[PDB]
Amino acid sequence: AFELSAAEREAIEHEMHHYEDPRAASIEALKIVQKQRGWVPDGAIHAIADVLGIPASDVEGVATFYSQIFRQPVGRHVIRYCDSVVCHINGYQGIQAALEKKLNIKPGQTTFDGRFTLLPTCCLGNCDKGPNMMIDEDTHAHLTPEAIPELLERYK
Amino acid sequence: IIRTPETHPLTWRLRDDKQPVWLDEYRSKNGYEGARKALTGLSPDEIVNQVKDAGLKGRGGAGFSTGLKWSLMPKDESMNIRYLLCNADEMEPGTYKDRLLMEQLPHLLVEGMLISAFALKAYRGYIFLRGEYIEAAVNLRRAIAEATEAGLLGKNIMGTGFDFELFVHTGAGRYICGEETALINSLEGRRANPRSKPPFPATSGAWGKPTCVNNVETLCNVPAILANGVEWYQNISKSKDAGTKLMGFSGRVKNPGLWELPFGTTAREILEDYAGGMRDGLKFKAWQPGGAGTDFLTEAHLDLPMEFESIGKAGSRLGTALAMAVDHEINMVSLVRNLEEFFARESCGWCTPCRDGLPWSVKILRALERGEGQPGDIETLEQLCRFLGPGKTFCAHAPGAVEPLQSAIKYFREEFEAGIKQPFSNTHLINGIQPNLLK
Amino acid sequence: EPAWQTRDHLDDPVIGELRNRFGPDAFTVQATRTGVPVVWIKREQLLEVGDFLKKLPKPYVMLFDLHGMDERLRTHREGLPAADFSVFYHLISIDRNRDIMLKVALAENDLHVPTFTKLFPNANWYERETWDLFGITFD
Amino acid sequence: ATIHVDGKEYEVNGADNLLEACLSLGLDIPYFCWHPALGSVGACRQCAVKQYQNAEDTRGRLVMSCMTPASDGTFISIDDEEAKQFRESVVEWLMTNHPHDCPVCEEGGNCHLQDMTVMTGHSFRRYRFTKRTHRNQDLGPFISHEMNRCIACYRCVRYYKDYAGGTDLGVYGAHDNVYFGRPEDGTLESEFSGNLVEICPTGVFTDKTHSERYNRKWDMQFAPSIC
Amino acid sequence: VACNLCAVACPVGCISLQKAETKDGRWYPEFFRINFSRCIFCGLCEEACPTTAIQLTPDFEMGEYKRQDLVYEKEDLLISGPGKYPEYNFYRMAGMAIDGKDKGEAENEAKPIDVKSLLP
Amino acid sequence: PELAGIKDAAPDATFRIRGQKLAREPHRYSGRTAMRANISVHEPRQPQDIDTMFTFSMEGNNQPTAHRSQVPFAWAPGWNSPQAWNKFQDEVGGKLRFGDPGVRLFETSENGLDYFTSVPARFQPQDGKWRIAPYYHLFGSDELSQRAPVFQSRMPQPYIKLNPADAAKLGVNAGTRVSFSYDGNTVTLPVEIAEGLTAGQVGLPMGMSGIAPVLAGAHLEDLKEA
Ligand SMILES: Cc1cc2nc3c(=O)[nH]c(=O)nc-3n(C[C@H](O)[C@H](O)[C@H](O)COP(=O)(O)O)c2cc1C
Ligand code: SF4
Ligand code: SF4
Ligand code: SF4
Ligand code: SF4
Ligand code: SF4
Ligand code: FES
Ligand code: FES
Repeated sequence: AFELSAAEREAIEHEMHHYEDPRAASIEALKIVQKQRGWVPDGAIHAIADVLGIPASDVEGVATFYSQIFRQPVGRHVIRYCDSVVCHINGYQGIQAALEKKLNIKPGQTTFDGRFTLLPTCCLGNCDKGPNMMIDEDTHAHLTPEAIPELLERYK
Repeated sequence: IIRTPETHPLTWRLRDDKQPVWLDEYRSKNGYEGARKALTGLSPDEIVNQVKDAGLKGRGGAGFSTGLKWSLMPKDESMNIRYLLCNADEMEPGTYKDRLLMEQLPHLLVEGMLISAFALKAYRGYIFLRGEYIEAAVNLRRAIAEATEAGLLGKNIMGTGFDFELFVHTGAGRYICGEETALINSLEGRRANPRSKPPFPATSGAWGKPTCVNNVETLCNVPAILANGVEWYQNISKSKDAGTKLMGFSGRVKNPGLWELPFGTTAREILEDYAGGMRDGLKFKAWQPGGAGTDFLTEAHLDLPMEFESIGKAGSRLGTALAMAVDHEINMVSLVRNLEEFFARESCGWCTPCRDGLPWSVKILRALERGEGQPGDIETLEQLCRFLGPGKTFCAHAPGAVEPLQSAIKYFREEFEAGIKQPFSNTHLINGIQPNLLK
Repeated sequence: EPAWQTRDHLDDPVIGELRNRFGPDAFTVQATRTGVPVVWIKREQLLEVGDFLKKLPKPYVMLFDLHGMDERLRTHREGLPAADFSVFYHLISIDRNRDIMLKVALAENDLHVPTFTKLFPNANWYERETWDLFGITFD
Repeated sequence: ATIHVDGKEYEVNGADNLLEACLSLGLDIPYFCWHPALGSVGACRQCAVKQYQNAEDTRGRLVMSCMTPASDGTFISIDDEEAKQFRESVVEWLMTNHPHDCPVCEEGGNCHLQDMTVMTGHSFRRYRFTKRTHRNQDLGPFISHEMNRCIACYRCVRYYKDYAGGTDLGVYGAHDNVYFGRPEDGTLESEFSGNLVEICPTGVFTDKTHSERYNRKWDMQFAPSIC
Repeated sequence: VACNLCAVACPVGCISLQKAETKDGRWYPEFFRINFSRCIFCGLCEEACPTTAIQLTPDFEMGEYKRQDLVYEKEDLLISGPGKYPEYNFYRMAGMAIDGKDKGEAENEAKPIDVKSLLP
Repeated sequence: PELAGIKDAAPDATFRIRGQKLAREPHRYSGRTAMRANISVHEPRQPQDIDTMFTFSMEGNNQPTAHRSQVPFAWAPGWNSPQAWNKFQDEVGGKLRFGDPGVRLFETSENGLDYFTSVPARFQPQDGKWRIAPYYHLFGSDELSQRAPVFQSRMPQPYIKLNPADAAKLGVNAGTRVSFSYDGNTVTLPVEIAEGLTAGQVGLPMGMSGIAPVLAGAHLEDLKEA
């Protein structure tokens, strides 16, 4: 059971105002639902399909195509550590090891309380200040393994 | 390091406190004068001809000339619905130039999109921005709001009757969205499978309409051409590639950053005179000129100008001209394994060789990393490199994927040959069945 | 060139001898993997071709085989003469250590060939079997 | 139009692409993603031939024949060694993740993928790693789903959506985890969903009604009848 | 697995069988009959079997009083053990899910990755 | 004489391809000495087909280049899939080689009919009467298709379709059972609400259990809640 809120529907329709085809607002509609509810549940695909007038298979294919549209329940905070080449040169592996030691999880899954979830991510476009890590809205550069506990303690 | 407007057209108005320049400060530092000249004194065909004669090539990595791409637009007046897209995705690893360009000078990008939309007769413009550039999105939206507040965007721009609306479309985090036809597909809210050419996006792009996709940096050099003149732009450097370029070395160097240099600048000048060379106690081993999709080059190629044709004959691509340096401490098998893991997880899955041959190379490189390599693995990698080239795959993601692999095999074959420790074994013995002992 | 490669055997001296005796348009050379020159001979020239091969300096002394073939359902007959049926004659020259196949095309209604029993006495049972299993008359 | 295939002249229709023109002449080019009714999209990269600029050209270039128009005076080669090796490599790349399923698969003896694996002459496996797997969906009483056998040729989605007008079948996922099916388990809504069993070149979509009393194609007695 | 490869590989056509499926989803012969009055003991069915189910064994004493009794049904062919090939199991290699063997549990198979998973 | 074209639909039983009939089963048809061995070890006589040009055996022709239009199945060597129809066509995606089977009975007339002046009046919803709107189903309207056991799961439960205004007039909701009598046969069906239906009409699924397709356009009496 999934009911869209009034604010979500208003934002989705305002995004449909920006394009000449309502299908073009599918990515932003999924992002709006994800921003409001943490992720995109199974009924959200059908709700966006009925709002946009496009089939639910198209919305599901878009949601499963893109990496930042979550189709599984995540924690209240998302760690996104850059595993790309420049951060590998600058030692992202120590950062990943420190994150695995602190969270006591493997990458891809969530903690037992749903407080963090850990994700290897693409290049963040901050390679001159590598290694980099993206918490929910904040980018962090010049990472050291010792700074992981003092950086992760400010996100509850 | 001084930055005059005559030799640093893209970075001379940058602020020393790393703060963005808004509309009043931009107009103070010679802002929207090229847009005013273009909209009040030039026909759109004249602006396209000036961009073509200025030698402005693309900055996304392909290096195609902007004037030739703009000249592919149809001459029919019946199709007045036209789109201009700005590839602000910057999803290539090793690239951080568009982030600097939009996080601190958004009005330069807005003015360039305005000029290019007037030149292309484009009625709408979209900035396809990645979802990780939150600050760049905020700055671009504020700059757009200030531009329509001052009448620089919307209906009847500068009293000329030209209507242009600019939107910011934030992406959902996929590398293949940077491909121009795949960018068009993701703009339409579809899966970012790239399209085949012909037909080109100029003939029928976004929603079947004439559409031109250009990089952030190209639309940043456009106002400099339209303001300071064409003959000023051709006389920036004595090279076949006219104009400046955002170049810079990154990765375990003394000064990892980004600077604006004319074309023809040698790679050793960027590494030594700008990046300060390698860090303490690090021996330089290799470098990539244009990010993750470019071939590795050795220290012998460091005395080469950073032009498209110069790096092309060396066996690599100039790309985004943002070079990355690899020292002696890094194992090349591990680095190419990380690169191929990126390129195999960022496949779009449309076409067979990339989708089913990049993971095979990934697993081979994983085996070479752990010392579990078997004979025929390097031959398999070379076959994959020659069978994932241009034309064999549907788009250019897989040739750019296999370029570092073949370059590392060509220059550092002893590191790949050191991972082969086990004999080849594909079958296990089945009791009662004698195997066919092939020789 | 492996042993199974499709050869035309135009370098065989028997092909040159047949060309010098009967002319270049009297027969058609078929490229096969049989290892022998396969030569489609017109029906009216079959007896003189067999006599000419029997009177060679190193002659084809043995009729190795003689049998028919129903070619009505054969779809890949490119480069072959039009034939509802055909009769092949495999001859061996022991002195040359060579062998040649001669093929005679036959229409569906006109299923009769001149007999080979005068040149080779062992053609009798082969022609009896070809008549028995294909209906090809031997005059 | 006039084409030259392997040095032999052929007269074809210029409006067709190269793959359908060559298949109309009896030439055998392997192909997966192209269908005569669905058009060409150039996904599977199986139909590769070598095209030359003129008669006096030796290098050439690999092109997809399904996406190459059969223009007048077009010089190509199917039996070129490079094109044969690339087509064999495409079949091999498809074969790296394919399940060991032919005896217990309803498409055996009727399988386009089997026919093109044999046609390319690829019979030796040099891939020693793991193969990806997928869960299956319930598509209703008619179509049985087996996602492991997929080669990502996109024929099902193109037919069911662009041709049949259906809405509930689609492609999900990414790089090598592309999934073809419904977003959830349920009956395929289209009245023409049964043609997926002939559109799909593999054993992903199979006739479940036939799969109850299954027999192989060589064991059937057929007749030309009218529905 | 009732794949009918032995039946078609038989040049005499003396093997008849029908595929049936259990509830877990494994294939098996509903019936299996060999007409041993026709069989030439050529071993082509054993050669064509991809599961090593059908085997030709060292036993020559099969004389019968009635020719109808030379038609051996499945109850006369199925033995208690693996015969000449002791360890091969086709369903440990096949990709279909059966009882005791789910998806990704066969040889050289990875676990199925859902398209909804958070990893790229 | 109006059916004189059906002679040319297929050739007669004397039709041969180079003297041989057309095969019904493929070349590798298996088990010919064992499918009936449980009944008797003696092989039965092959069934003779005197009616048609086909034979109940492999002893026949199914070549893709055979001069015929009736093709029992597509198979070419190296093409065992449904893609062998490419081998059976002159050009792929076109017609069958040597023509498609079937012949049109009638040609287009030179002169047409006249305009039908019998223009009907508007639909008048009369109380007591109920116009039966036909609702056809692909799985359930054809009789023999209904007899197929696999269609029983695919076919839906029979729902009598009602307008929201008419359902409010009867007071019946969505899912409740109402009973109606036609030809002295009181049968009951559960109600599904059809908004697109026009008031004064009641929707009936045709071909189903008890609902004959002759009810299209037929009036209805005694629509009451059961
Ligand atoms: C896999 C792939 C990824 C790409 N990513 C980007 C990108 O992130 N940003 C970009 O400007 N161009 C990218 N490109 C290049 C575009 O296809 C296109 O050439 C460019 O965006 C616009 O051309 P321009 O340089 O003339 O402006 C990518 C190309 C490929 C094949
Ligand atoms: S090479 Fe093929 S599968 Fe890979 S990203 Fe491009 S179109 Fe997609
Ligand atoms: S789809 Fe084809 S290749 Fe795959 S298991 Fe089935 S018969 Fe074999
Ligand atoms: S399910 Fe079948 S038709 Fe669809 S992409 Fe896979 S192989 Fe092709
Ligand atoms: S051994 Fe007997 S049953 Fe087996 S293939 Fe030969 S004749 Fe047939
Ligand atoms: S005995 Fe072997 S070949 Fe015959 S049906 Fe069973 S598994 Fe197939
Ligand atoms: S490589 Fe990590 S930010 Fe670019
Ligand atoms: S058939 Fe041409 S690429 Fe698929």
